Amino acid sequence: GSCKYSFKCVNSLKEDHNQPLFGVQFNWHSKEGDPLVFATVGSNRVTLYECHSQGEIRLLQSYVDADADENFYTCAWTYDSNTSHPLLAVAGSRGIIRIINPITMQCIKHYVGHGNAINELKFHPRDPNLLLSVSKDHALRLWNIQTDTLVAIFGGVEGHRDEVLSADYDLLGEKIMSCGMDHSLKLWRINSKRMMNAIKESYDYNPNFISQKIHFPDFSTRDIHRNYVDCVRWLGDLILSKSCENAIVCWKPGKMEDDIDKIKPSESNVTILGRFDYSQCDIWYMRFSMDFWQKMLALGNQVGKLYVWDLEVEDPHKAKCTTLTHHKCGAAIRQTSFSRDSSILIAVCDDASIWRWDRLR
Amino acid sequence: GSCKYSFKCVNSLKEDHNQPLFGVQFNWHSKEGDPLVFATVGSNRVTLYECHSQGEIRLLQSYVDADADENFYTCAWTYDSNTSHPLLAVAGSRGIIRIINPITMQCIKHYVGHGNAINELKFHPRDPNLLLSVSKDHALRLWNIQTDTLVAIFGGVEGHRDEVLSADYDLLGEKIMSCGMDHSLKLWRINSKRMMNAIKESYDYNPNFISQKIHFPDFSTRDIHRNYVDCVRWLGDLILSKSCENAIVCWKPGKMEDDIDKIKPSESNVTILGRFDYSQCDIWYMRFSMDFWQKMLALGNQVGKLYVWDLEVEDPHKAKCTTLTHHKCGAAIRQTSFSRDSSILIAVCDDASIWRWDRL
Amino acid sequence: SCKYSFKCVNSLKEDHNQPLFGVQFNWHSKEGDPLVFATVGSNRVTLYECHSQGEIRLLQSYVDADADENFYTCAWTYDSNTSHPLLAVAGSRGIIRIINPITMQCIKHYVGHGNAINELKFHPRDPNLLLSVSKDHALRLWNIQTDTLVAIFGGVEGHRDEVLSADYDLLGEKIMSCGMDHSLKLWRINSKRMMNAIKESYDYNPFISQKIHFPDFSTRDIHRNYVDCVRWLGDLILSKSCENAIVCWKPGKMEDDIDKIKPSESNVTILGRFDYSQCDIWYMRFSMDFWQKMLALGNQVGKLYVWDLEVEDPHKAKCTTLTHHKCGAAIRQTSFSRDSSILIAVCDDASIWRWDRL
Amino acid sequence: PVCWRKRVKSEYMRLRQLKRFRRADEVKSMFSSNRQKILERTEILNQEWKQRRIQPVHILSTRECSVTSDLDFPTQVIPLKTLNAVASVPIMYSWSPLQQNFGTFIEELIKNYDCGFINDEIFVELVNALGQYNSGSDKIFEAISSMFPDKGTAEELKEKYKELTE
Amino acid sequence: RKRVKSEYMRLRQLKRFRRADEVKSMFSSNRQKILERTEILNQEWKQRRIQPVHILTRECSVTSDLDFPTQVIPLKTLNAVASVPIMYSWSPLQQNFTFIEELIKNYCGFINDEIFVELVNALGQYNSDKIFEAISSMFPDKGTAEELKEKYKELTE
Amino acid sequence: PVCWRKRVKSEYMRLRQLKRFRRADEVKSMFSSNRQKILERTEILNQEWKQRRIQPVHILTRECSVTSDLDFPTQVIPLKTLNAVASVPIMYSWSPLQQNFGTFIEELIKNYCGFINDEIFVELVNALGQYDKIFEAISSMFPDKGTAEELKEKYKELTE
Repeated sequence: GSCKYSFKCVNSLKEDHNQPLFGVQFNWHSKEGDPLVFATVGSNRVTLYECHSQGEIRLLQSYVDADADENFYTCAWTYDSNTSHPLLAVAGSRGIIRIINPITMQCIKHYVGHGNAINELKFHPRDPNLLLSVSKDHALRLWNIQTDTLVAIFGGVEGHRDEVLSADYDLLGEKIMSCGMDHSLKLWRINSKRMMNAIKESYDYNPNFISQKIHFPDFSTRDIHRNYVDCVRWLGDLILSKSCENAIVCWKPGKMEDDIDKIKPSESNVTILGRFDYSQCDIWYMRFSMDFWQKMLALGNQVGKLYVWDLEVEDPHKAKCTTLTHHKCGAAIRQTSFSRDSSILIAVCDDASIWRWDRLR
Repeated sequence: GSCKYSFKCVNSLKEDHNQPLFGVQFNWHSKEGDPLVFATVGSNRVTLYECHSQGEIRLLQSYVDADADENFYTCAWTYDSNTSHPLLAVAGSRGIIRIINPITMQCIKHYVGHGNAINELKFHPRDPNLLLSVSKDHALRLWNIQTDTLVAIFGGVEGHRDEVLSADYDLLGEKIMSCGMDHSLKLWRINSKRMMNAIKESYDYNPNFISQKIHFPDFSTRDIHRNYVDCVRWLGDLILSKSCENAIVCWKPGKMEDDIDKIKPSESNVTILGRFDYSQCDIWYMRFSMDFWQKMLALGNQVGKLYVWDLEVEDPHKAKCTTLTHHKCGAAIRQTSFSRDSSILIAVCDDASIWRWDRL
Repeated sequence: SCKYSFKCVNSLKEDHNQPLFGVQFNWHSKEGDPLVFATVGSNRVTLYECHSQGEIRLLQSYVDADADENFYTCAWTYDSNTSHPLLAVAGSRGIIRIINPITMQCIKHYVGHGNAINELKFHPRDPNLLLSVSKDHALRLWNIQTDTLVAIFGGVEGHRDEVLSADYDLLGEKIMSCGMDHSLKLWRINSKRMMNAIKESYDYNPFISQKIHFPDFSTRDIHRNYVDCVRWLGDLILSKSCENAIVCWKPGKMEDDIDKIKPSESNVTILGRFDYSQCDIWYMRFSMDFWQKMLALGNQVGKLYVWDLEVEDPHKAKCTTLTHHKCGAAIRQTSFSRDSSILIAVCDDASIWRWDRL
Repeated sequence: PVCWRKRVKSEYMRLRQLKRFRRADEVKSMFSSNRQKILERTEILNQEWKQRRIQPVHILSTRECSVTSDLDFPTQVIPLKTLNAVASVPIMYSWSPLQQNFGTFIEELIKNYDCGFINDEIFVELVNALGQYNSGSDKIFEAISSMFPDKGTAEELKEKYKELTE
Repeated sequence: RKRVKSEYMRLRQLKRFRRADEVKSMFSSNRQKILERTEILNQEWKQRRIQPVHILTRECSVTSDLDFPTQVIPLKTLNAVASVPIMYSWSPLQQNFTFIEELIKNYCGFINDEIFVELVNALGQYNSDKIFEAISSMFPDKGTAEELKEKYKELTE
Repeated sequence: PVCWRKRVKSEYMRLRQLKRFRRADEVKSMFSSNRQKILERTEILNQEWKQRRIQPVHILTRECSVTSDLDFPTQVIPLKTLNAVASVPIMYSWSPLQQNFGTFIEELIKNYCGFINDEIFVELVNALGQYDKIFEAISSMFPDKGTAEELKEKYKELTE
């Protein structure tokens, strides 16, 4: 039946470059009482905004890459444990990771390892120094940004056979699920003793380091989608993933009864629980999102419509979303982001516009 | 020489698919006092709207074809003699006809058989069960949607030699004029004894059926336009038809003195009365409209402007038209539709936008 | 900051939905008469009158009979015999038309050129002298009083590709052209050869056209791609290209006088650069006001940059950015009114934007 | 000389202008006689419409659709009814000088297909559930084979039921 | 060796400062050259009294985003520009070189037999062999003068 | 005849809907079991978040603008340019025996013969005359002008 979350559009902005904005991330690390700030990435630009009452969106900071042919695709927030400074990582076509310190307004760290473009960046949910990058070069990479070392390279003989498009840690940060253009979804456990020893020795390194080459994932499947898989996220111990077939598939490794932590790498079974159906999202690199509490699912389509599903109902795959639409919003929505308290939902588009949707209570 | 009709833009809608809307048709069968409703076709979607006071357009019903690759090009209203239900026929790129019943909200009939896509649907002005479908296969076909039979196929050795883009019955439903991509305009009479007996045997049919192929039209001409003809309508015993040359030509078969019903098929003469001139409408598949009383003629151009002519003036071909424009209306207008009382004029565009013009 | 600030008081849209390439205020208006400007786009010429409260009144508009014609530029002048204003327009098919807005008729045609005309300029001192720069690598100077072609600038050492722009100096003694061969070229028209050609252009009565093969200065070391706009800044040169900068330069060394520069001159001096962004597409022209105190250029995403040319270090000074949420089309040309009160911008979507100085 | 050539232009322009006037007068009467026919014929159509009383279209009640408006009017959302797919008829044609040559339940199986349409567990439950009706016991297996031919013929399903029940 | 590094940046800032001052005074000298010559043009402009432009079936429209209403004015069509029908010959010895227009605009087919006889009869009201030479001079496609004269005699009977 | 296939159609869909019910029940239970894992683990991360005190972000030659469709005015702030990243040049050689592989000259190439005039070359040597050893400094910093004693052949020639 009807979904319970309702939103009102209270503002819409437009950046002066008129190039597609691919990514948008709210800073979930801000303390209670500080204003909600989010970042957008598109073209060779990084922009930071501050949300206020009555739909007001204050523009705080903007950055340009010296390289005009740089094209940022994604970003991810984190913090410095020693200095309590928020940090923002950005990356894109040139395959270079940049860490920007909005407090000092400097760019503090560059990482230039990958063989090609970076498609997604994700920070470990328990260790703010461990940064995961998925790339066009068929591999994933786990960086320690406090020691400036590369902990592991997730790829090789049984890794992805084409571009890696997305990945996501589980809630407690024990395992990673990746996907890409080889139709596959692969599981990499980072709570194995090899990985656990690699992380700590990466912390113990000081110059007078070799990274751990993980060839075999702890699970793999091509049997969820029939095309490229361009976005994956964990839903507890189940998986949400999507392709160009106008559906988000909710599945789990193995048969219905199987524990995620006892799935052996040999597992040839998967179980489809259901599909979140929608329409007009068949172009590539359109990413869905969830709020912190993983109670809402948001996805934009290629003609400016914004779908929000309630994830807490008994049959989320059988319940209607609420479509958020505006007469002046017609450009493809590349990514959305909820504030930590789910009060605000921001959507960025291919025409460099920004749309603020405020939850009605 | 201003045009006496003037309109005000009172609403502008936009469907969520952002695909070109190719057809719009008011339901003229609605009885007096009932609200004015209209239908739009575009993408694989069909949508019924209701017009209300102060420019409000209520969204009533909407349908999607299960086939994701279907693209409806045209629609047409009719009614059921027995149940008094209005019916809506839709068709497009996949060459199938659907009859949708908005009272029960279900698709009650499929008609599959055309060689290819259907570019226009038209219903007989006296018989609600007689449906005309013109297609990419160079032919026209007349269906009896009561007994579900194909009455006749118009085309063949002297039919159209390329796609058929439009057709129209005369006011009393005695003849059909069709046009297409072969530069031709052909007249098919259905009040001949051969056709009237085909319509009768279609009705007296019960399975417990041969359709007649008409190879020769009762008139044909290529000497009106120099390119494809993409819209034709009757104006009494006269004909209005247009092409990409930015004019609607008003003409008639034979010479000036010749009666329409005495024209015999060998006629090599035509007579151009005048032309309704406009600008910036040189793309293909742009269709002009008329109200029920045939007092107004409306056509939209490819950059959002909407021309309206008063057909009842002394010199209709030499008279200024009313140009309806709006600052935020810049998409090609594919089709227009007057309400039966001609109080409202609806235009649908290539960006899935719907524009409401109320007369003053 | 920058000293001049503007307010967007109106936004129009012509019904053809075709790129408007040129806009020119009529600076020949006498003091007191309302400010009038003209636009060119598709096969259309349109004239407007600016008023109070942001109002812009539509006065006249013309369609070329030829549907394949595409006007690129226009230029105002006057008939000193009748003091009627005149507007010259040209474009894709390379024909110059002279429109009389008082008699609302096209009075003169000139069909000399080989291909399209990219820019039209009138002599600042002699209203009858019209300069056309064209796709056939040449500049032509016409005398529209006696309908004679005075000179053809180009040939053995002219431009080796399309000429995209040119400009008279303030007093009208010399011409500076630029084009797709990467090069800017100086053509002195105060030469005694050219002076005698202009005099006999008037003395002719029922013709000898002078072919100037060599310029009086040439450089290809300012920009590394097509130069698509050039304007004099006194004795200095302003010229841009697809590298997102208007470069202010001068022929010779720093102390070298412009009127002593020999054709042999192998040096140039680049004083500074007006830097902007997102203007790398071709045929985007910049403008100045009559008093040459402001510099305006629109970009391909709807933003309009205005510079103060009178400050200490203009090349190092910040500019005023005029941006509107509904303006995202490429601005093809701007135009100040004579008193610099109004700045008009035309865009690839047939839109017109009025900016009023505060 | 030149003077006759100017009167030729004079008299020709006059003769054509007269014939323009002649035909202009013709189409004016063509339009006026024609509108009288439109007037009477549309009145016939209208008098027939005033006899009928066709019912009005109503909005009478997981995919939806939305329509937005530039004006004061709110966004409208209504459910999207899906039109039933049209059946492709599998025509096959044979040609030879001598001759020429040419329900609900099986499409039920095809579209909610998530062994051969029926598995061993449901097959045994089906055989057992059908023993109530009826002494052949073969008529059951012949019918199950008739509707599920992919699982086997009648004698095959009988053998498999005995295998699975041992 | 780090004083070569700072003696160099010492010296290049010395010449960066000197050239910065050079263009500073270049712009200043140039500005007054602008100031003198623009007022030479402006005082020539004040001596002139140029007339103002005023408001004038094909129409045109200009819409506005703001509360100003749509404007409609007619669209004057500029007269068609004549394509000159050129010809050029070459030799080592040498190199050689309105009524008709609207006849073609309004279009054997030019003048038909019925209006041809009306044209001859009309011209005969002025006074006939000069008449046929004038007609063929105007309509050469219909035939030469003698052809036209028996063309008329054939149709008269 | 036709009655038997009537019976198996009804009995089949009876048994088929019973097993769709059963699988619908299992996915229902899977979601609700999974939901308590989400609830438990998201509050672990939420309690960890309440312990930290992260600083807030604050506002600001090239500028950027952000316009709004609504009544909010246009916002302008300066654009900070990010320092370029250097992908170092890597020359790698392979043998079945082997495998082979400060700021001032970066600034030297940016503000741009030999990188140094002869008018500033001799102004540089006399600037350092204040303080053979002199010209091995200049040539290692400015190699293109020549070697160390090409550079005092250099200075002897323009001095005279």
